[PDB]
Amino acid sequence: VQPHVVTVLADTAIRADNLDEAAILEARKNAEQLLANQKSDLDSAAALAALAETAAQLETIRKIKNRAQ
Amino acid sequence: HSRLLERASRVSAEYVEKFTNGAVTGKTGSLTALPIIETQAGDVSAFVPTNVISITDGQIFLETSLFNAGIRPA
Repeated sequence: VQPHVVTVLADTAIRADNLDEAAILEARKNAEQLLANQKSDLDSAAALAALAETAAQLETIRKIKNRAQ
Repeated sequence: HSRLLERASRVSAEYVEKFTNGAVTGKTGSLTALPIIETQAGDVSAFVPTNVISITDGQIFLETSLFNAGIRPA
């Protein structure tokens, strides 16, 4: 506190009223956890799956490059 | 190829008994074949390998990439 400014440094501050604000902090917890879950749901599915499928079977094509059969 | 590979078979005791006029009554004969084909760059869609694969009762594919990597037999 200073004569013209009050600064409150809080570890965890929520704007709601009652003492039961864990019941409203849980909403943010659940939302952020769901986002972090769906992210890893997209990292594997999109990136690591397709980018190995593309590199899987290239060699079978390059060896028959010059064949006249 | 067909009239060559089709001779490899197993015959019943009645056939061998008839063939030897009663000398070998008890047993049954057989003949097993292991034809060998070579393919060009793993191209099993060529003419002769396609014909031969259709006749036999199976196959055993040997791979070059597996052979170099140490897996012997391949």
